[PDB]
Amino acid sequence: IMDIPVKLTVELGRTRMTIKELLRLTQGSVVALDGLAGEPLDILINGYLIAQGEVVVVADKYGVRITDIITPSERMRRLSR
Amino acid sequence: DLIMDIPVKLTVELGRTRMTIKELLRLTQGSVVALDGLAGEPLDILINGYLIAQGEVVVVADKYGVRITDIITPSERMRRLSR
Amino acid sequence: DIDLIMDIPVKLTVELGRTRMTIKELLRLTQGSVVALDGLAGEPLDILINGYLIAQGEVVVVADKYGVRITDIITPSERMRRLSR
Amino acid sequence: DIDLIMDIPVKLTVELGRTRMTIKELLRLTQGSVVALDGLAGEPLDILINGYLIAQGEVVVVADKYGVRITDIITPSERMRRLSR
Amino acid sequence: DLIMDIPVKLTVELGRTRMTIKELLRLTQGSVVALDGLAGEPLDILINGYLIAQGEVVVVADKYGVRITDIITPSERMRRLSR
Amino acid sequence: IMDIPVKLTVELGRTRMTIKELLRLTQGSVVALDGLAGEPLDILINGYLIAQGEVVVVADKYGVRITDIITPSERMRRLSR
Amino acid sequence: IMDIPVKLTVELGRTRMTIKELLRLTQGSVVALDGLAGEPLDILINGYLIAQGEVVVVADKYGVRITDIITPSERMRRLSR
Amino acid sequence: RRVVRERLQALEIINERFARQFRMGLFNLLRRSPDITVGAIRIQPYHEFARNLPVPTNLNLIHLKPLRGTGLVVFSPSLVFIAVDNLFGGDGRFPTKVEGREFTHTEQRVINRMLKLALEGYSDAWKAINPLEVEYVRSEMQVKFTNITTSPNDIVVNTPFHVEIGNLTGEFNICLPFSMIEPLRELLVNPPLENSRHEDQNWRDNLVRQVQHSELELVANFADIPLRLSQILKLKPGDVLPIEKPDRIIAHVDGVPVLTSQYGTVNGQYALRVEHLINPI
Amino acid sequence: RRVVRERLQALEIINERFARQFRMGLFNLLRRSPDITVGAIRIQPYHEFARNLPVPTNLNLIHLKPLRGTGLVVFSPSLVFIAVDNLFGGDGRFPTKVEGREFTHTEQRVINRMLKLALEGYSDAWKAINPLEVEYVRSEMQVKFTNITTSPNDIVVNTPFHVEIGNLTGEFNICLPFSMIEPLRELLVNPPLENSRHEDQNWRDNLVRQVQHSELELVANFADIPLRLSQILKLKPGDVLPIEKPDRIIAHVDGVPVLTSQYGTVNGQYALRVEHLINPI
Repeated sequence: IMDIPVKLTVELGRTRMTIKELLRLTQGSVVALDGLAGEPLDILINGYLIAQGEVVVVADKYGVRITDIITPSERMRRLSR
Repeated sequence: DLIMDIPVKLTVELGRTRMTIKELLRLTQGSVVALDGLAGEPLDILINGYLIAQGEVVVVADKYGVRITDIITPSERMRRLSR
Repeated sequence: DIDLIMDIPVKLTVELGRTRMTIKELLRLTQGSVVALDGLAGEPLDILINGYLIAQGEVVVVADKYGVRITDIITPSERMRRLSR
Repeated sequence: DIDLIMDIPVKLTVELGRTRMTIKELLRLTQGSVVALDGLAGEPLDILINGYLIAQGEVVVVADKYGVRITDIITPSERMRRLSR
Repeated sequence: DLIMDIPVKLTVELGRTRMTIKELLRLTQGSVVALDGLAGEPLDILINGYLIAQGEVVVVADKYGVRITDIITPSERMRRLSR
Repeated sequence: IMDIPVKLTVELGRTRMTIKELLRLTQGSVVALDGLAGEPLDILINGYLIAQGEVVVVADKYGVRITDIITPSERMRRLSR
Repeated sequence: IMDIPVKLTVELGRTRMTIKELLRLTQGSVVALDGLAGEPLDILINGYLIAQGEVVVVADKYGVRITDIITPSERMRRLSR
Repeated sequence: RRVVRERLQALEIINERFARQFRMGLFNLLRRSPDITVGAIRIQPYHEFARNLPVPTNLNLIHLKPLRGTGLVVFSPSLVFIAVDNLFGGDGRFPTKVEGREFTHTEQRVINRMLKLALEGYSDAWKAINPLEVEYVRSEMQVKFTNITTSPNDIVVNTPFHVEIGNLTGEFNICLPFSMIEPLRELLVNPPLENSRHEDQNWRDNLVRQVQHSELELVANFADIPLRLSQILKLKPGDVLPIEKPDRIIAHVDGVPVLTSQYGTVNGQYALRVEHLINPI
Repeated sequence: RRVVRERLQALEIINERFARQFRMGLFNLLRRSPDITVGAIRIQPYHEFARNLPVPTNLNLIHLKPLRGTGLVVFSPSLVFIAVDNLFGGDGRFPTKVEGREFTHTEQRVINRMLKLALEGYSDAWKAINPLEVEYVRSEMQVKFTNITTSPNDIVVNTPFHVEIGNLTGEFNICLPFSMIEPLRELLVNPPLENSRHEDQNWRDNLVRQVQHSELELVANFADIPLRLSQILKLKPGDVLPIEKPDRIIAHVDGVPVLTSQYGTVNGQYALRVEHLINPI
C-alpha cells in the first residue's frame, strides 16, 4: 500500500554457451541471440518479472509498449527456457 | 582451466528508471515508460546478473546481433557501481 | 582473458535421486505420501550447475550446520560414460 | 586549497545489516515482529558518509554512554573487492 | 589526503528575509515574496549548509552554470557571520 | 498560534562530486548543476522545506512565484535525490 | 489437471534383424522397413503411445495429421508386432 | 525501428471462400460470371502500402466490432468503370480513364452497391468461422486522409485480388492493420479445424485417456547456492560447502515444480514425504 | 528572465483529429472538400507570437472553463476572403487584398460562422479525451488589444495550420497560453491511452499481482552524527566516537523510511523488533 521507488529490469534475449566463444571474439564482434526482430520484451523488477511488452523509441528516447501482466503459465515456460 | 566448457547465462538490458509503485498503479496494461539511457547508446551486457561489458544491436543476417565494444575494465566497473 | 572471468557469481545445484513415475501415480499421491528415490541412503549426491555435471558430494553436519563435502571431480571420460546410459 | 576545506561540517552514517525481503513479507509483518540481519552479533558495523564507504567500527559502552570505536581505514583495493560482490 | 575522493553536497541560495508566521498565513499558495539581495548580485554558494563562496548564474550551453567569483576569505566569513 | 519571525531558505540545485573538481577551477569558472532553465524552486524554513515555486524579478528585485505546499510524496523523492 | 511440458515421440516403422546386415551396409546405403507409402503414423509420449495419424509438410515444416486416439484393441496388436 | 514477422494459414482459405462467394454474387448481380484471382497475402508497413496504392482510387472504412479499429477496402477505377458499364451492358471496348476527377454521384452509388455486396460476402465468409460484425464507416478518396494506422511505418496486412469478366480485367485490394488481428494472432496462424461436435471434446477426452499413460522424470533439489567460478576452480575434492536448513524439498520436472516434500530415511533409501501438489490457481 | 521547456505527445494527435473534423465540417459547409496541413506545434513568448502574427488579421477569444483564462484563435484575411467567395461560389482567380480596413458586417458574420464551426469541432475533439467546455468571449482586431497574457514575454503555445481548397490556399493559427494548460501539463505530455474499461483496472490489479513478487533491500541506521572532515582526517583506526541513545531504529529502502524498530539480541544475530509501518497519511 505504502509507496516506494524500485529498480526495474528489461532483458533482451538469453542464450547458452561458454564465454570463450565470445571472449575470443574481440571488440567490434557482432553476436546474435535467441532475440529476433518482432517479438515483445519482458520487464523485471529487482530481477523479478512482471509483464510482456515491446519497446519503441520516441524523441530519441526508448519507450516500452507493454502489453499485459505475465501469468504464471508463460512465466514457468520462460523460466524453463 | 578444467571447467572452461561450462555454459553461461547472459543478460542484456536497455536502461533504468527510479519508479514508485504509485506510477505503476496508474500505468495501464498498455502504457509507455521511458528509461535513462539515450537512444543510440550501446546496450549494457551482463551475465547471470553480473556486469560484463556493453554493445549495440545491428540488423545483420535477419537476426538481432549485438556488437561487443568494451571490456570489463574494473576501474570503470568500480566507477559504475559507485553511483 | 582468464583473469577477467574469475570474479563472476555463478549458481550451483544438487540432486537427490530419480524415479520413474506417471501422472496416474502423482494424482493417486496424497498428503503425507512417501516416495523414495534411486539414490541409496548414504550415497554421495551428484553436484551440477545450470544442469551441467560438475562433481559429486555428500552432506555432513558440521557444528550443527548442514554442509556438503565433495569427493571427486568428474573426468571427461567418466562423464561420457555417465551420459552414455 | 587544502586548508580552506578543513573547517567544514560533514555528516556520517552507520549501517547494521542487510536482508532480502519483499513486500509480501513486510505486509505480513505486524507489531512486535522480529527481523534479523546478516550482520552477526559482535561483528563490527560498516561506517559510511552520504552513502560512501569510509571505515568500519563497533559500539562500545564507555561510561554508560554508547560510543562507536573504529578499527580500520578501508584501502582502495579492499574497497574495490567489497564493491565487486 | 586519503579522503580526497568524497562527494559533497552543495547549496546555493538567493536571499533572506525576516518573515513572521502571520505573513505566511496571509500568503496564498500563489503569492509573491521578495528577498534582501538586490537583482544582479552574485548568489551565495554553500555546501552541506556551510558557507563557501559566491557566484552568478549565466545561460551557457543551454544549462544554468554558476560562475565562481570569490574565495572563503575567513575574515569576510567572520564579518558575514557577525550580522 | 503565537507569531515570531523566522529564517527562510531557497535552494538552487544540488549535485554530487568532490570539491577538488571546483577547487581546481579558479575564480571566474562557470559550473552547471542539476538546475536547468524552467523548473520551479523549493523554499526551506530554517533549512526545512515548505513549498515549490518559481522565482521572478520585479523592480530589480527577486520575487518568488510560489505554487503549492510540498506534500510528503514529492518531499521524500527530493530528499532521496 | 496441473500442466507441464512433456516429450513426445513419433516412430517410422519397425523391423527385426541383426545390425550386421546394416552394419555391413556403409553410409549412403538405402534400407526399407515395414513402413510403406500411405499408412498413418503413431505418436508416443515419453515413449508411450497416444494416437494414430499421418504427417504432412507445410512451409518446409512437418505437420502431423493426427486421426484418433489409439484404443487398447489396436494398441495390443501393434505392441505384438 | 519497426519489425514484425509471422506465417499465416487460415486467412488464405478464408479469402479463397470469400472470393468464391464474391464471384457468385457478382455473377448474379451482373448476369455474367466473373473470375477472381486472389493474390498472395501482403504484409507491409502502412506507408509502403500507401505508396503501392495506385492514386486515384476509392478507399472505404468498415469497422469490425468488438475489435477496436476500422477495416479498409479499395477498388480500382478500372474495376468500377467495367462494373458500371456491364451494369449498363456496355462492351467496354471503348474505355475511358479518369485521373484526379472525383467519382460522380452515380459512380459513388454503384460503388455503394459493390461495397454492400462485398460487406455481406465477407460477413458471411468470416462468420462461417468467427463471428465478427463488419460495418461500413466512411469512404475515402486519398489514402493519407484514411490515416487508419498510428504511424506510416505501422505494418499492415493486405490481401490482393485480380478480378476479370471475360476480356475485361481488374484488381482490388483488402488491407487490414495488423493491430486489428493482434488479439487473434494465434488463431489466424492456426489452420481451420472441422468437427467441434460433442464427440470432438470426448475425442480430446480420449486423448486424455491416452495421456494418463505417460512417463515423467522428477528432479529433487536441496541447495542452490550462488558462488564464484574462481571459488570453483580453487575447490578441490574433499572440500565442504555449508548449506542452510532445507526445511522442504522442491520437486520439478524439466523445471516446473509440482509439489513440496520432506526428506526421510525409509528402508535404507533416500525417501521423500510429499506435502501437497503445487496449484498455481 | 523567463524560460520554459517541455515535450508534448497527446495534443499533436488531438490537433490532427480536430483538423480532420474541421476538414469534413468545411467540406459539408462549402460543398467542396478542403485540405488542412497542421504545422509543427509552436512554443514561444507572447511578444514573439504577436510579432510573428501578420497584421491585419482577426483574433477571437474563447474561454475554457473551469480553467481560468481565455483561449485565442486567429484567421487570415486570405482565408476569410477565400471562404466567403467560395460561399458565393466565386472562383477566386481575381482576388483582392485588404490591409488596415476593418472587416465589414457581412465579413464579420461569415467569420462568426467559421468561429462557431471551429468551436464545435474543437469542442467535440477535446471532449473526446478531456471534457473542457469552450465558450467564445470576444473577437479582436489587434493583438495588443487581446492582452491575454500577463507579460509579453510570457511563453505561449501555438498550433499552426495550413488550409487549402484546390488552388486556393491559406493559413490560420490556434495559440494558447501555457498557463492555460499548466494544471494539465503532465497530461498533455502523456500520449493518449485507450481502454480504461473495467478490465483495465484489474489489469492494473494484475500488474499489482506481479508487483507482490518484488525484491527490496532495507537500510538500518543507528547514528547520523555531524562532524568535520578535519576530524575525519585526524581520526585513526581504534578511535571511538560517542553516540546518543538510539531509542529506535529507522528502516528505509533507497532512502524512504517505512517503519521504526528496536534492536535486540536474537539467536546470536543482530535482530530488530519492528514497531509499526510508517504511514504518511
